[PDB]
Amino acid sequence: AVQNDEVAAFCQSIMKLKTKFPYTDHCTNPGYLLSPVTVQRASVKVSIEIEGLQLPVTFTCDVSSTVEIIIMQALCWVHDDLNQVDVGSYILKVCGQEEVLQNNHCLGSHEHIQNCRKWDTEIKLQLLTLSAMCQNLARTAEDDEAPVDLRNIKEAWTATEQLQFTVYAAHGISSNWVSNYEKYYLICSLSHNGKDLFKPIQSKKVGTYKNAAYLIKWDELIIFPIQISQLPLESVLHLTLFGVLNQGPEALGKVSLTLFDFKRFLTCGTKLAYLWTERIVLQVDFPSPAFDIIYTSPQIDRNIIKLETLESDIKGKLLDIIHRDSSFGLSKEDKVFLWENRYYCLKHPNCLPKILASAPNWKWANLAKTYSLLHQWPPLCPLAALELLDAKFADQEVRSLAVSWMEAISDDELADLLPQFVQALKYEIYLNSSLVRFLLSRALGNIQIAHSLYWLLKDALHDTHFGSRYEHVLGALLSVGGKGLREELSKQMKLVQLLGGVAEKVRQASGSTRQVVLQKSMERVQSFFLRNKCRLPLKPSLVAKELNIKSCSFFSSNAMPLKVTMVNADPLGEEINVMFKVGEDLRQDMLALQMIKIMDKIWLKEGLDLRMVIFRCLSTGRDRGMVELVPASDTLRKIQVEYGVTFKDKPLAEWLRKYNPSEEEYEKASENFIYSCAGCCVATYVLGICDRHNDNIMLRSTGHMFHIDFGKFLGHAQMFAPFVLTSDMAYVINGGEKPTIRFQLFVDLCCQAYNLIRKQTNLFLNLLSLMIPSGLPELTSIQDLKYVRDALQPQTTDAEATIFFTRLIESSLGSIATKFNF
Ligand SMILES: O=C(CSc1nc2nccnc2c(=O)n1CCc1ccccc1)Nc1nccs1
Repeated sequence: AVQNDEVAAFCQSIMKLKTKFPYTDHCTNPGYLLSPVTVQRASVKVSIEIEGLQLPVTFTCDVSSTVEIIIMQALCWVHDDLNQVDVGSYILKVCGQEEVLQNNHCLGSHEHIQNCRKWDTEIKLQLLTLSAMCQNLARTAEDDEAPVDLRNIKEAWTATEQLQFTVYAAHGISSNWVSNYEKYYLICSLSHNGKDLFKPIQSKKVGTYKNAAYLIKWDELIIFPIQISQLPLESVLHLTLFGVLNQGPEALGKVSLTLFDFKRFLTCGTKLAYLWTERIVLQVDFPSPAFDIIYTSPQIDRNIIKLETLESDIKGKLLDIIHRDSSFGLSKEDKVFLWENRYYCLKHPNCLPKILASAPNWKWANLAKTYSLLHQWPPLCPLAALELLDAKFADQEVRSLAVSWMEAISDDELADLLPQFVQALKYEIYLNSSLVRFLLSRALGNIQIAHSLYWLLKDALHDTHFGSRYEHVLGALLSVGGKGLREELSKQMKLVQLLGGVAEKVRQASGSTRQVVLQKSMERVQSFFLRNKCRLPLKPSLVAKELNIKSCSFFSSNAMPLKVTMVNADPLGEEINVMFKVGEDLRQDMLALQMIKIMDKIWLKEGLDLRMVIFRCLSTGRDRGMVELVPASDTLRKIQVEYGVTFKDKPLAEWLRKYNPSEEEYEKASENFIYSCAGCCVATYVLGICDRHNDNIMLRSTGHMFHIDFGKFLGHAQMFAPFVLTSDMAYVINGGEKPTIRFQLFVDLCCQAYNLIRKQTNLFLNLLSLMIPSGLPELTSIQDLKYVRDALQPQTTDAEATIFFTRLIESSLGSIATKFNF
């Protein structure tokens, strides 16, 4: 009745969000993906295909120069005078990939240019006009006009009535339940900011009702020692059903009711909540007076607190905690102090999460002072504001304000943070929030964000508690996306469903059968591509028209992953090679890759390029997805065995020399290793990945090292080498059997990198904190964050930290560590 109304009110606000995004505005409705940029605080050759010319013009561009001027550098090559050529209309796209470079960004900024530079591959672009550019994903006029398909009052603070409700009954219990369990009981808890207000109240233990084995009837009144006036707005009642077995009691399912609804009215009368195991209806009867109780916020306190009495004596302790890594591990006496001297910290905005976490309580009286500070507070950094969207800050005024600061973030930065933002929706108790409107707004204005949100929300649906919420959010995204986007995403969904069929069919056969099974199973995929051309879900810029069945294969390892080879719909493009894996939960692989990618962004933003391999991985359902295949790369295992057949101190060295024969070619390959290895060693330690052996590490022919398996992750239960540097690796780093200055470089890079991540301890702890609700196996507790914080040693300075990591490296070498110098 009220939840149907909430859904109605949601849709109408989404209908008026759509108004800000007309189909005519190309800015927000391009119809194509924008090639991503990562601002990085140098010459390259680019090869541009131009309409009319038989050969593409190849010239050297300044990496620093903007795409706009490179477009008319290319126009200067064809036209002696570019005054009648309508320079504005022309754009630059990557050859093969239906992604357009951003005109007002440096060429060096673009991820594609960065990648090409790393691999030393050719930058192939195409100069064209947006007329010729494919805009099939663009929204239409139809899409714009289309609708979205997914009495007397007492104010709360006066209400002295006690929070009580009678748990009445659960309906529709299963046959295997009445079999197993003898009696059932509910545990009722009341929380705000994700923390209990009072200890949970347990119900009486009751069997199924007489002459009705589908029903459990308690009909018991539960009374909490709290008045209605003491309840914060975002108060939530949790009910967990337990069942004591016949002949510890087991948690059958959870339910959460918000005590205040979306129009600030206290829940009255009978409320039905549905817990999933199978749909069980649980009835809770709240009191039902002749009057509606509404929540009203505290009266606005208007103050501008300016110059104040200052002391030196305590200012030092103040700036000590201001410049603390995070609000994690902050003791009681530290909080009371900061809270007292909060108005002095007005010149350091990024420490507001530290201040709000130091608040004595969120009592109605103490809110006017909190809101007074908040609405005179300077803007936070988007990445800092993330903390305010976590569980421990449920207040709407905090969250709404966190999202307003968040609006300052770029699409390109947001795109890689979306998993955390999707999880953050679980801490929004109301469907229609500032956060969901923010996400939907960005999705409308950027097709990469919309595309990413789709897959993330579709994975989130599998949450038994929050699956209902995400259903409405994804319905809003798909509706608002338009027919163009929808029809394309449908094709992508069908492709993965087909690739999924063959994947499990392949694994379910014998050795002989496997190769024939694949060739036969792929016929149904061949059929798909004859009636449609599909964009690759992993990288939707690539459009596959046909499958190269003769090139398709399986990787002979334990899940028997597929090697799907599709031919590009663009002849200027290159063949599409992706792996489709089934069985393994690729979400923790996704997180590891994300964390490593963010480490890379941090490093690059401080001018440290460790030449990291950053490959994609997408979960396209439960325990299945596709992984980007890095070309001309093998595992250290295969390298070690193939060149142990032919010495046994230099198998990697002689592998790199095979593909890099000249002195300068081997030099650049050895150098690539040094940098990439340093980055891997740092990442291995900080994220705690102790399953790093010859199979789990991979090496590109260009010299770049990278991890592939992330089964062990946040496993900081290690006995006192985190990472391993074998004699093979050391030989490549040194360029010899005796230590050189190249090892000093490796050690310098490691420590320098380590420290740049230590500087962003807060970000990493926030990013890992927000992924705890995901259900990833290692990430289950805040304690699991402490392990990462301990690895980052925020207490120590860069001097001591360098000494620590340098001792990690000396330990890493192990037996052969004797040869090097302390
Ligand atoms: O050349 C390769 C590299 S093999 C690989 N690359 C990866 N790249 C990124 C992430 N994960 C992996 C990965 O798991 N493997 C397979 C690991 C393996 C190795 C030997 C036996 C069983 C399993 N791919 C191709 N590009 C074009 C054609 S083929």
